[PDB]
Amino acid sequence: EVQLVESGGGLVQPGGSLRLSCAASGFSLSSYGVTWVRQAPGKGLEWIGYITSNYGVSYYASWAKSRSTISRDTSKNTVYLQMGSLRAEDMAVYYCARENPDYGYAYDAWGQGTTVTVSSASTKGPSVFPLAPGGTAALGCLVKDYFPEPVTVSWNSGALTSGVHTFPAVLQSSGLYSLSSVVTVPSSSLGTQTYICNVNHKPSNTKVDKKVEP
Amino acid sequence: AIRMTQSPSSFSASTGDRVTITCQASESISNELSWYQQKPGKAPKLLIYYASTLASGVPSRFSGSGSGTDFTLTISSLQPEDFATYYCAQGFGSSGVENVFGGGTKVEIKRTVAAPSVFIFPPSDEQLKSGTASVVCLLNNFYPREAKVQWKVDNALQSGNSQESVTEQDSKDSTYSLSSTLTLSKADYEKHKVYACEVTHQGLSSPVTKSFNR
Amino acid sequence: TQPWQAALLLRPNQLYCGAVLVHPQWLLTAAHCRKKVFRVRLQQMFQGVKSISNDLMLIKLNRRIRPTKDVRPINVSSHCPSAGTKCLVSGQCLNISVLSQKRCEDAYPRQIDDTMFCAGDKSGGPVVCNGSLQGLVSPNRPGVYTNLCKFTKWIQETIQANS
Repeated sequence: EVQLVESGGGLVQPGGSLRLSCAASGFSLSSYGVTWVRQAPGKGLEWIGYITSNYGVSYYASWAKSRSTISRDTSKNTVYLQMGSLRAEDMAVYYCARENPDYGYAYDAWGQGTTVTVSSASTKGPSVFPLAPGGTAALGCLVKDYFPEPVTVSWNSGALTSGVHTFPAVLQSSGLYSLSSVVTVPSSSLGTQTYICNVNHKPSNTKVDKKVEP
Repeated sequence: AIRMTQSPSSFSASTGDRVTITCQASESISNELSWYQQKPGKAPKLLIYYASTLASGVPSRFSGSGSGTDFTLTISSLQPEDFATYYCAQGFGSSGVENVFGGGTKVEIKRTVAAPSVFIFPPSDEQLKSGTASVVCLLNNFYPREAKVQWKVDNALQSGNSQESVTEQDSKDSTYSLSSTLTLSKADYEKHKVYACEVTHQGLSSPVTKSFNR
Repeated sequence: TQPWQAALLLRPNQLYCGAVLVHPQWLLTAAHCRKKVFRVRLQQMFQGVKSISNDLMLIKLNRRIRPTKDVRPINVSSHCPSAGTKCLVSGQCLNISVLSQKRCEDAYPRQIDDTMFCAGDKSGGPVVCNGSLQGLVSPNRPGVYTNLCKFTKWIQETIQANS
């Protein structure tokens, strides 16, 4: 399997440094160049640059050349992005992706993306409250008082998928975020099937599991 | 100094319609052009490369055309699971480039009118022990977007106290869902007793209210 | 053919660099051919009278040659070559095809930029594509060539100031 696993995205204060890793498995950096692309909330794809496969030469976006460096550890088969003097404009999801020369260097394998938040605030984990329930029944979870984004909500540990709506978070006056996640099920499972919402807040390395029942 | 531009920024059509979106290079790039689909909350995925060859697993309703400076991506029949933003990217050269990507085109799907399944969820005990009450009105699986929810407790209009939040078009039925959260002091929650949400969708005879009282 | 091709000689038949007649009294060649002592074989045997930038070198000849069929200049194109265009490199003529610049970026140890183009298939010599000079010769790797379209003015300027 070709896979790019990213790491290193977290809460960085203004003027700080980011260091991101893109660990490649299933292919060799001496055969595939790798690119870094970033995306701010609700905005487009912004290329940062890439590193070639053979000699590991770095090419940068014009806006990124003065503050960014892209580098390669061939022994760890890992590509890195380093950036200094971080400002608000650098808050983004950061992806790495492999360039396949047979497809004219198109980006055919993407990483999962790692999120970088430029703030001076403190990390606070989520408080999770249940949203307890003719024909079809709706259940949910209210996720409140967390910073920064994202939270990942799943249901029954990735089993319950069909019919789930997780809503976009909203910044409260507190400077903390809130959202909810809901699902519809047959009302015939309400008193049989156990329904658990699983909230994973990676920035605080916190996981909360709240059983919702009638 | 290759610049890429896409048109239009937003493309709305109906299910089954033919979709055509464009991309332009400020200079010739031959056929070194790729198209990426980004579904909401996901990494981009390669759809087309060398301007017109489909990547493995891409549905045959996608096709791409052009060579030189003017390029086209086409969806022969718009399906719900095609809701995404589409980006082009040149792979001709990397030096003096600000961005390899175009600005993207968001494809939106027009469907038949669907009716909001409304639900009301009362506050949690765990939340009330903390001193803050949150009642939430769920509007599931409707279409089109706009529709108003207003809050009346003891049939008194509340204002400056409501957060509202809406998903994006669902990937298989193209509908929206929405949350309205009335947040109150648990004092005011216990003082009053009538709890009502005002719906106003252009799919309902007249406003449905879902509601409860302790 | 190749009536524009010229040889730079060192004392006395030490062949070393090629050059291309761009105007009837002007040669173009690569920068690393900057010898402060050479003779020119265009046939006619001439001497440099002016030599120039770090990418290409202009040489003004002592005599202006009357354009013939065995000796005639070649125009430097202002249209940059596009990938897919087929060209010929002489200096024994080989056929080549312009490639994307990323093929050369991915394969070369240094940075590639606009002032070059990438080309290959199966110094100081010409790369002719559509019948005009579009490049100069800078394992199984694509070649990099000087993108003459980006220099069309530096030669014009340099000619006016030595004419």
